[PDB]
Amino acid sequence: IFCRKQAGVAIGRLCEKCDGKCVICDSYVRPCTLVRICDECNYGSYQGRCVICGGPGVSDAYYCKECTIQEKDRDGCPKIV
Amino acid sequence: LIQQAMAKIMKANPALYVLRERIRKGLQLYSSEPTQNYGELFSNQIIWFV
Amino acid sequence: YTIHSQLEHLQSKYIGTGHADTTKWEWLVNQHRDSYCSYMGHFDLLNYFAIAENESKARVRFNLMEKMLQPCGPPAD
Amino acid sequence: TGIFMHGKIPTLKISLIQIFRAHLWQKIHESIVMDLCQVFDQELDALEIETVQKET
Amino acid sequence: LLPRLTPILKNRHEKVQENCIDLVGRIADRGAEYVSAREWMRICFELLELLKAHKKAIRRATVNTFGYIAKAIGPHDVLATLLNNLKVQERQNRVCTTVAIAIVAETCSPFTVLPALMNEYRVPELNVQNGVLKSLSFLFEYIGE
Amino acid sequence: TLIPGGSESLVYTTLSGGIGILVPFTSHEDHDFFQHVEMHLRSEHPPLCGRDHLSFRSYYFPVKNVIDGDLCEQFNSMEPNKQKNVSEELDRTPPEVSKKLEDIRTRYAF
Amino acid sequence: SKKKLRRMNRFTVAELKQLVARPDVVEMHDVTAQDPKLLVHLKATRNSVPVPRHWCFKRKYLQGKRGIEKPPFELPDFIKRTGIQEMREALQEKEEQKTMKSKMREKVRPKMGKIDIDYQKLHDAFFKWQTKPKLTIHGDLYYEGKEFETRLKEKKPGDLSDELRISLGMPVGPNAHKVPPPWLIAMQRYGPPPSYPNLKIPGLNSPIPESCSFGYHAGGWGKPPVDETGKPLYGDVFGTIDRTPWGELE
Ligand SMILES: [Zn+2]
Ligand SMILES: [Zn+2]
Ligand SMILES: [Zn+2]
Repeated sequence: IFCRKQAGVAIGRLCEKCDGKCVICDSYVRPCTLVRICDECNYGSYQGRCVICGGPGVSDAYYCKECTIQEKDRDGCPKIV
Repeated sequence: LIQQAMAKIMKANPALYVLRERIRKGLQLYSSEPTQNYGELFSNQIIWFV
Repeated sequence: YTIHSQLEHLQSKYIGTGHADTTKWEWLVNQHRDSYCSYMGHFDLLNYFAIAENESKARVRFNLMEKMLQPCGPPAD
Repeated sequence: TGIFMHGKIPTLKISLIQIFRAHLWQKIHESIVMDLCQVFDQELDALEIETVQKET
Repeated sequence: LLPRLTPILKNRHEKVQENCIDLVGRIADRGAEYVSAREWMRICFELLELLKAHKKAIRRATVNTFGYIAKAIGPHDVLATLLNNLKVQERQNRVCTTVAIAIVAETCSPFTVLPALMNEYRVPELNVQNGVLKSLSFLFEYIGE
Repeated sequence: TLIPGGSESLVYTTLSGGIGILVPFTSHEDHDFFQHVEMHLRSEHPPLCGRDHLSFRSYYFPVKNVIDGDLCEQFNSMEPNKQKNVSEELDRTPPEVSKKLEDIRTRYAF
Repeated sequence: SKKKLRRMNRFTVAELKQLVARPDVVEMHDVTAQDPKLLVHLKATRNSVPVPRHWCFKRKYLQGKRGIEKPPFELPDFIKRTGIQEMREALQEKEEQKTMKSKMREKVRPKMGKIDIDYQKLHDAFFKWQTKPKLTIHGDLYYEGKEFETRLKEKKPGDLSDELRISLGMPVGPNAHKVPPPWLIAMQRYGPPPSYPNLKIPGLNSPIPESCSFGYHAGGWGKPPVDETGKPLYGDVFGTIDRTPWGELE
């Protein structure tokens, strides 16, 4: 399930369990570009969380270079709410 | 050098292993052996700490 | 199928997409509108038409945006 | 093999034969000597060894 | 120095491991000939089980040094030791050896490794046929053009 | 062919006042050179207006066997830091690059 | 009901084929389109590419490739002659013979550098003898059972095979020209077949194939069939720029 309400300028973050993988491609490598999320899945208790685990925002969700070659990173906040 | 080499080749080498295993299977011998300590340690059994 | 909630949200997201039942009329009319939006956007096909007919850029884009409303005939039934 | 018998104890000879089947005596010789060559192959540096020669 | 460093690579801690593998990577890059092929081979066999650390910085560093060792020594022995790892199970060290194969092929040109990969695509096991396919994935991404 | 003894060429003349030429390559050394020049240039000096260069030149059908002389010729107007970075990837000196850039127009056009 | 009314709303395959402007396309998949006039205009457009075979089938895509014995894979030439393949075959046979014991031993007292990788042999394979394989152009989807398919619509007469020549009594190879087959004999005798009257037989209604021989024994061309006035049976049984590419790199 996806948020997909369109993108913004607020970076996303990763818990430490979820540390390292891309958001969709589920890679572990060659991350190129930073993730951005929507205000609605940006506010409040959802500030600085794990887009996947829900855990605390510590490490930065990133985008596997394949995902940027196919521009699957131009859709917005992909938060599994 | 060879002291090391001997004391470890006697233990490690796979050829010697195939030997020892055919010996055992000819005898049909088996080991039933599987695999704080200080409750066992201060015993009348001497055990040294190095 | 929550994928589908998102996917007919995608149909609601991108005017011009399709699904397995889509009709020749919706298909070709959507491609026709897109053709118009790009004749307007690209500063040079506008000169091509402006010059092909003897009209002028205001005339050209006014026609185009009028046509944008029922470009490919009246609807299907 | 390199086993000497001093007679004929046929049961014992059968066991000992079935134990060293498939040229296992020479195979043991080869594995041991290979391992020794490898140890030298590694510690050439400390050993002042330019070359190690395994006579085929 | 380096003989003293090798017993530190077993220190199972992210910061000391990071800096140690950095220093050994410098040395193996520049010193290369000073160390012996056999040393590099043993160190290959030890890297093969850093690919299970719980921290991802370690694993990326490990893959990089497989690359450097392929540059110093030739590629063929390190590639042989990587396929045999593909035979393992548990996925996250299979996937990181498949990255490493891609990296070796990128540095030392891909014709050296493509025949061995392709030929290994014939061993009838699943995890390994999928290892071959995923490695070609990364390779064309690394190779790009 | 334009200038006397210059090798052959394709002149194309657009509908917006543009005029240009497509010019063959004689050596995989030239070819691979500019190939890498721009393959780095896209990555570290993208267009101003948001676009991607690969995708703009493959708008309708993908690119095939054409290098973007007008992206390559931008190395000049680049910045010393990046001029370095890229010409060092090429491990030639910014002199080597820029002269190999200019001369290829020299032997074909003006 | 609604389904019954629109099913009756549907038409005959002859209805379609007569209506349509291009009748080659019509199939019952189209006759079952909820818009068959569209469906058929589309399928008759230029350059478009039809659905795969196998949406009807009950078997999945290549489960039909399953049952028959299948060979594994045959390398490219320029890699067989680059001596990394043979390297790999040799290492394979070695380690399949060695006993569990020896694999553990090679991991331990390793055979370090058994075979150094060979350069310029590789780099010349991949950069000097690499060559275009056989590719299939736009449209020709691969389906299962393709190998079976009979192959037809070569109404041409000259089409001969080598097993055909052997099991018909004629020659195979460079002599497939200078060999008039045993059917060109009665072509010369009473004519070529009257549905291939647009076929000329070589040595019987066509001229001598390259360096043919006139004569009446086994191995010749015999009497090129002609009238009593001299005109052959048909045809002639005896027999009486700057393509340089513009942009190129040598
Ligand atoms: Zn991804
Ligand atoms: Zn959101
Ligand atoms: Zn998480």
